[PDB]
Amino acid sequence: HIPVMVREVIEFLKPEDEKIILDCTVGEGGHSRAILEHCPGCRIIGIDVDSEVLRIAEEKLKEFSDRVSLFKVSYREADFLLKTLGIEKVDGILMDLGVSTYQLKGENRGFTFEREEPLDMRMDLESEVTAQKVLNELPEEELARIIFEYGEEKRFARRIARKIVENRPLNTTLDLVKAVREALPSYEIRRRKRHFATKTFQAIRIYVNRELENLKEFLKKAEDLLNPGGRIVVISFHSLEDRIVKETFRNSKKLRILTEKPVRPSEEEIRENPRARSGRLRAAERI
Ligand SMILES: C[S@@+](CC[C@H](N)C(=O)[O-])C[C@H]1O[C@@H](n2cnc3c(N)ncnc32)[C@H](O)[C@@H]1O
Repeated sequence: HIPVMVREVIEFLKPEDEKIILDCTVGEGGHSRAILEHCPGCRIIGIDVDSEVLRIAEEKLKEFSDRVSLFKVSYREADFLLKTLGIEKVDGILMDLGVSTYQLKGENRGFTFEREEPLDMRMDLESEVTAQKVLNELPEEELARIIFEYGEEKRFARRIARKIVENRPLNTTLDLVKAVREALPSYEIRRRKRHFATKTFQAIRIYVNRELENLKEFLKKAEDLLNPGGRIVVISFHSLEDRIVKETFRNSKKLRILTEKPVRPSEEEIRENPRARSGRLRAAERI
């Protein structure tokens, strides 16, 4: 995986001198490595809920092991993790939402619709709920709500939910693709820019990982973890996600928005990492 919009992350996070940075979604360690290379005196507390990517990050960040520490914990519990480390506040907070390319291409958890894999989609394999259980057992009306809300399928959510039910029991990513294909007319599939199953897969993933609920709850209080002048930078890839960030930054009384308009990748930043496409970066400062 290649770090998305690393230049803008560094620009807004302002890692310098001996700042302490909380990387809420360390993943394979891409952004963290860039920060450590850019700032020799900084310290990073990196967290993720996926132990498999933390293994990757620990090896990738080897050369900086004395200045970065990794932990398996949800950012919703970052406040107490910091306390157990003797840290009350940090100078920077970074969040890169979504899925790591390794999670997409190498974990065999069915995050992707491109190859046949089990319907798992858990970022934390220790959690109980799987995409398979959700798809095979949730009431049809709830599936419709999820696809409409998290998938943003504003016209076909009910029909996609109906096809999922008609295709039960589902077992692989290809079974889900089949359900979505049967729900969308040929002209609609062709009309779309991204693969037609993209939104439905996203909706199930977000539900399984409580991605929007976690983000909303964390961002409400994130400001309390920042030292004066501290920076919080978030990269979203979902309109509903970006809206939550935008709104949270706006409604905060302790944060001064630094990006009225979302910072987007340059056509070139897109090449250096096609994952950057759909990426919207927002930043704010503790005042
Ligand atoms: C797009 S990836 C991060 C990529 C990373 N910035 C890089 O440069 O390698 C998003 C990450 O957030 C993690 N994640 C998801 N929910 C989380 C949560 N509640 N707390 C912490 N990490 C979480 C995922 O497991 C995934 O590793």
